[PDB]
Amino acid sequence: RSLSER
Amino acid sequence: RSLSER
Amino acid sequence: GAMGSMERASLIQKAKLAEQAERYEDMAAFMKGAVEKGEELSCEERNLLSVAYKNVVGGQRAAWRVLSSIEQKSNGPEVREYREKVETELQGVCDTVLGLLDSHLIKEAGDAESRVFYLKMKGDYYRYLAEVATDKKRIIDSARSAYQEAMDISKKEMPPTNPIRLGLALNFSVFHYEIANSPEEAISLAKTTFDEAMADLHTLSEDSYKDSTLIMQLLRDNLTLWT
Amino acid sequence: GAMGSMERASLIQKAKLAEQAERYEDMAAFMKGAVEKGEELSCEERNLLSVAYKNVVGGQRAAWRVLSSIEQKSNGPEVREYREKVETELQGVCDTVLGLLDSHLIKEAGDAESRVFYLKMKGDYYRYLAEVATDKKRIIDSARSAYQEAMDISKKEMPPTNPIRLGLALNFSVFHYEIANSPEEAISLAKTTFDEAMADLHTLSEDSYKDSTLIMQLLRDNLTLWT
Ligand SMILES: N=C(N)c1cc(-c2ccccc2)c(CNC(=O)c2ccc3c(c2)CCO3)s1
Ligand SMILES: N=C(N)c1cc(-c2ccccc2)c(CNC(=O)c2ccc3c(c2)CCO3)s1
Ligand SMILES: N=C(N)c1cc(-c2ccccc2)c(CNC(=O)c2ccc3c(c2)CCO3)s1
Ligand SMILES: N=C(N)c1cc(-c2ccccc2)c(CNC(=O)c2ccc3c(c2)CCO3)s1
Ligand SMILES: N=C(N)c1cc(-c2ccccc2)c(CNC(=O)c2ccc3c(c2)CCO3)s1
Ligand SMILES: N=C(N)c1cc(-c2ccccc2)c(CNC(=O)c2ccc3c(c2)CCO3)s1
Ligand SMILES: [Mg+2]
Ligand SMILES: [Mg+2]
Repeated sequence: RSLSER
Repeated sequence: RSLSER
Repeated sequence: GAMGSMERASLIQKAKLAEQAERYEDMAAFMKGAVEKGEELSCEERNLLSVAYKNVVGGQRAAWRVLSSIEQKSNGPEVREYREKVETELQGVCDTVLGLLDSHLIKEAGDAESRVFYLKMKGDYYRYLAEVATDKKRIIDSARSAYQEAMDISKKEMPPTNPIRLGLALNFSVFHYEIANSPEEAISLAKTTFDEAMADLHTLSEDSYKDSTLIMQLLRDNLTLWT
Repeated sequence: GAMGSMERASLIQKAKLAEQAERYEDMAAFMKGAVEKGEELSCEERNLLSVAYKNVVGGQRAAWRVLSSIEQKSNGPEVREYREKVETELQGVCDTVLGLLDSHLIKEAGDAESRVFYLKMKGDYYRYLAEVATDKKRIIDSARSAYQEAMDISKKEMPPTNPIRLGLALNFSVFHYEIANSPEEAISLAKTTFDEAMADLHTLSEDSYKDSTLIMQLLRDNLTLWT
């Protein structure tokens, strides 16, 4: 899965 | 701290 | 109960789904619903009940410890107020669990395996109440009495490697050390428990050996801290 | 609001305590109370609001994904029912956040920094709704429109290294790839964003450099997956 702001 | 069942 | 309209089998299935989803508040609610149906909990179901409430109260205890530490260093009303809010929520969960045990899991536990499991739980949830109490004296005595009854039965009816017996002795030893100001009792219990399990490992299958040695590790870790 | 009787300053202080205690549901409730006082949120307070709801919806999304995977393999009513329960709870949290943004955080955001922050949030919470929608078409368009308005403002009013601008572009690129079936748009946005930030690092202090390169890492990780 793609990574969002974290 | 002491360790309980885990 | 808001779970009164759901079938027992559906509550158990949803508790297992909630565990996989790491939804422990939901898991606990489902298992409370299953208990309140009034029938036996199997070994698997007792484990589900215990895992659910352990995770719920575990998060509350961790939060309470953070807030209590901040409150201590501060010595406005906000830290105290919020610590008190979390404390009240934690006490409510413990009271809920103790209520399930008293009405009527323990009295309906018709063999040693089930009675020991529930009495261990009773000791644990009084211990968690004791952690935040100040009255604390009464709670400590209730925890010790439940643990000791469980120990007496377990020593008569289970082998020294049984994982329920081992986890009971582990948690009673933590009670002695951290709650009851009885570190020598804690050391004596953890050491005798460890040694008697070790001498019985030769009787076990590979799988039971793994069960027992896992708890033995925790006994060792505490003894290493305490001595 | 059940927080209407608490002072704004006390709500902010308790949100910070809840964060330290990892009590994110409490944190979100406190920050909803602070927003509903009707005054500006500072940069720090906007970060508190975002962290709180990101953690709440994050746990819901992770649970929903576990349950949806189990439901798919199964193809009784229990898995579907429980997935639907979690889904409804998730939608409710997203609707709550979108309601705070629409009444009246966005219209009252009187500078670019604050307006971009809230429009990014609006894109994010429509994106989370889109993940569970099937109607999905309308939600996708609402997310794209909010993200694009935020991009337009951010390109005019913030430097290419600004971490709010970078995190906006990162999340819009995830929207394109995972939601909108636009992987080429995702790659183009992530690559231009990364390259333009890189060429601007020379203007930054050590601390701002750290802020920017942290988000740049996430752009790199996605581009490595996508190409
Ligand atoms: N769904 C679950 N979570 C479990 C289901 C069962 C089960 C399943 C089928 C038959 C009988 C029981 C479990 C058995 N219990 C453990 O394996 C265990 C191991 C280590 C440990 C604890 C528990 C407590 C902390 O330390 S747990
Ligand atoms: N009589 C025994 N020795 C066991 C019998 C069963 C059982 C009973 C009915 C059906 C299927 C299995 C066990 C299942 N295992 C546990 O419940 C368990 C394991 C590890 C552990 C804890 C609990 C707590 C601490 O660590 S153990
Ligand atoms: N007050 C006590 N009873 C102890 C005193 C000492 C001691 C005495 C003289 C010098 C240094 C230390 C002990 C040594 N430590 C252990 O023996 C130990 C034993 C068993 C065990 C674990 C650790 C983990 C699992 O099982 S124990
Ligand atoms: N209490 C908190 N959690 C925060 C407080 C502040 C703050 C404090 C004082 C003044 C201005 C702002 C933060 C600033 N924001 C970050 O540092 C940050 C870094 C990486 C990242 C995110 C945020 C989102 C995911 O990726 S966060
Ligand atoms: N104009 C800038 N470049 C900044 C100004 C301030 C600020 C404003 C008022 C008071 C104190 C500080 C910043 C605080 N930092 C963040 O809010 C932050 C940092 C890292 C990060 C995110 C947010 C999200 C993704 O990763 S940044
Ligand atoms: N469809 C595209 N645009 C790409 C096609 C190729 C390619 C072309 C021919 C052969 C093999 C690969 C690309 C190579 N990968 C990167 O260039 C890359 C670039 C920048 C960057 C990161 C990764 C992380 C942060 O910044 S990108
Ligand atoms: Mg019975
Ligand atoms: Mg304003």
